[PDB]
Amino acid sequence: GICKSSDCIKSAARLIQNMDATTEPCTDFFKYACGGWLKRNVIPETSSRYGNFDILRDELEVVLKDVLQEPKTEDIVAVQKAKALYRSCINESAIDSRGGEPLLKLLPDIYGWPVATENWEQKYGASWTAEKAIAQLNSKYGKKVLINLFVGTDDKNSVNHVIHIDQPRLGLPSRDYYECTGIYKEACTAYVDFMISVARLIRQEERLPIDENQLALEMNKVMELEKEIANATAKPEDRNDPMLLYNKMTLAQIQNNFSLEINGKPFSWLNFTNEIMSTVNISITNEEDVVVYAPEYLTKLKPILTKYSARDLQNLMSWRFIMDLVSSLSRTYKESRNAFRKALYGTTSETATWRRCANYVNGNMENAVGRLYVEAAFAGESKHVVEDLIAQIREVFIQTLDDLTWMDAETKKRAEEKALAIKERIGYPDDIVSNDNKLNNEYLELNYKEDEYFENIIQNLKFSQSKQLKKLREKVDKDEWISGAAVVNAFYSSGRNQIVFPAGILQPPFFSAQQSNSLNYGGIGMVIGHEITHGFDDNGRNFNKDGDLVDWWTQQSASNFKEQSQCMVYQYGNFSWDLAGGQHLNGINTLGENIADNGGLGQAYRAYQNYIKKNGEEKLLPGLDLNHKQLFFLNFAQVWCGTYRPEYAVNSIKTDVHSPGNFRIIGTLQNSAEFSEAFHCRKNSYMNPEKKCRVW
Ligand SMILES: O=C(O)CCC(=O)N[C@@H](CC(=O)O)Cc1ccc(-c2cccc(Cl)c2)cc1
Ligand SMILES: *[C@@H]1O[C@H](CO)[C@@H](O)[C@H](O)[C@H]1NC(C)=O
Ligand SMILES: *[C@@H]1O[C@H](CO)[C@@H](O)[C@H](O)[C@H]1NC(C)=O
Ligand SMILES: *[C@@H]1O[C@H](CO)[C@@H](O)[C@H](O)[C@H]1NC(C)=O
Ligand SMILES: *[C@@H]1O[C@H](CO)[C@@H](O)[C@H](O)[C@H]1NC(C)=O
Ligand SMILES: [Zn+2]
Repeated sequence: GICKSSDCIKSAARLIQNMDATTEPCTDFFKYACGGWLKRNVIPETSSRYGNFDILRDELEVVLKDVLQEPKTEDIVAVQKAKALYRSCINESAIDSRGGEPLLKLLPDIYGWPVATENWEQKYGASWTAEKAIAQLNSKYGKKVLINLFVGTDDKNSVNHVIHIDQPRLGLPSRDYYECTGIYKEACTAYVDFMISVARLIRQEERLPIDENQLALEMNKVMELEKEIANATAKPEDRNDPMLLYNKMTLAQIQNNFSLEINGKPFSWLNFTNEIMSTVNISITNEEDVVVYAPEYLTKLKPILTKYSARDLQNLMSWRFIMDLVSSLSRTYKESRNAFRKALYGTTSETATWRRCANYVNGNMENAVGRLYVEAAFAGESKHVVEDLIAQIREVFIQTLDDLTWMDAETKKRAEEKALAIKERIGYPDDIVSNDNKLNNEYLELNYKEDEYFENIIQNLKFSQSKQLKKLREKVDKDEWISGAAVVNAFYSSGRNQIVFPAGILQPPFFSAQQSNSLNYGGIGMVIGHEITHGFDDNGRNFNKDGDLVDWWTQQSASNFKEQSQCMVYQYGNFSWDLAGGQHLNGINTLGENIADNGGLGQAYRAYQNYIKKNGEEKLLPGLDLNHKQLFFLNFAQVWCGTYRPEYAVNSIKTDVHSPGNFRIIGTLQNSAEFSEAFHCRKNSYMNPEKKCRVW
């Protein structure tokens, strides 16, 4: 009664090798599931995090290398363009021989970098306004500094786009880093040294004098400016109510309630919008509707932006771009980032060039590279099997609603509408395989020179930003996939109410028509549940079946929802993480993900119970004295075998909306009565707390 296929053997070995059978399952299921893997693996010098999930991403990269590095007769123009981009990217001896010159040529188009220009005021002062400086970085290069302006889907009207105004991102990973004490100190030091070093390299190249004390003073000014911007931005916890974030206005209204004075100007929102929007032949009047995500921030900016000169601001604005571009230049410029990378990620070296190149071209040519990938790696048959899993799990979710005693009947019915309404996307869009010419047309405006990597990425910057801006007066495309196919991940989009499962994720350990179904439900099954559940988390529940941000909850049901979910805030907020210096997770920032992990697990396990009930028990696995209910949980846990560099734990605990893997595994299993039964856990054993959190 034992499976002895080749596939069963591979499943078995992997499970056996990862686990540590000498830990007790009810003490620490993560150790039990992953202890073997932990004992045996070291984090590569180039990874900030390592583990089964990252290995999957590393192996996907290998496939990409194989499909990009070799020209073939039969290659369509779209594919040709992608391989050309790749070749430009991996030719380091061409890149190296150009030193910093490509960047130098670019510098005047952004109003220079004051610290590395002499007589900056003389050269740029008369013609410099915030409106145009900021606009330039935004419209031409996709770089958002100080004020973030973008075109995106209207939250309250999902068939349309609108302009958005939000707070910008920071050079360091989060606002927390800007306190610059304790765990953040080295990052602040590296950050300022990084600026110093780049300005010193550019000064050496242009043949200009170098006063070291001037560099220190000017760059620390940059940090002091960015420290004040960091302080002005809203915490992620004060941004997670999508209802309270959305503030539709007019540029008219915005000029009153949110005035600024920069270099004693003062600022013109209307000038600013047309500077950006003119980049694609669309002009704007005070009529225009504008969604404002950071009203408090704009207010907090007024007293700050009056204190700094054009030279002070341009120093930061430029640095924030330059920062991004430095790895794209010569070896000399590449080194300047070393300490900065180490302080944020813990990595002592950059990842292989071919790897960064594969990721770069994937990210800029997702349909072309997705096509190459799926032809090389993805079954295609898998698609129907996964389709049926989604139906089973969509089903379960709907049924679970009727056992929700805390939700009223009208809210129950409206939840069911959205569930039936969820659109799924599996593997890849067929277009990319079956319609060569359409794929060719997508990349029509792109022309890459093979020995001009930098010009290539600059061209890529403009093309992306142009595509995005030109959408303002356009209706949201329905058939558009929110991810390329060569991705090891999955997605839910509230704005389309759709779930996405790329080819990249439809492989072991998540999925294989050739692995036990206990593994399949435990893996991709859980992920399906996780993504359906996103439709209904602290964020998704605010969005209806059509992706529009409308309240469809009765006071009571919503209010009860918040009670149930308060449990998980406290559960996860009380996990504390050794790797991150004993800091505790943010139970609010990670709430949505934690809700989705917990929901997903229940649905996937109930679907597997349904499957056993409809089909009977599956053949056992050789070497493993576990039944299939236990195997479901094992595989489920081993998705997250892995570990973090302390540097990157410090980072991710402030920036990741997911809890760290160990804690996702602990948190979900602790809340699962079903887990403790499968594993026969003593009450109040660590894996089996008395209080259990439940929402879906
Ligand atoms: O790699 C990263 O940094 C994040 C990966 C990441 O979570 N992606 C998700 C994208 C998202 O959030 O919908 C898709 C996803 C992947 C794995 C799991 C899973 C599997 C087994 C057990 C548990 Cl407790 C969770 C749940 C969701
Ligand atoms: C890299 O650099 C230059 C491009 O002009 C040239 O000498 C050489 O052919 C290139 N090498 C490769 C492998 O592309
Ligand atoms: C940060 O912002 C708050 C509110 O505007 C204020 O109490 C304080 O002045 C700011 N702190 C620093 C160090 O700039
Ligand atoms: C914005 O203002 C400047 C002067 O401050 C002016 O020269 C320019 O025409 C305006 N830009 C746009 C895009 O209307
Ligand atoms: C930890 O749990 C307690 C009791 O549930 C709760 O009152 C407290 O706020 C939690 N702490 C965090 C940081 O979430
Ligand atoms: Zn998620």
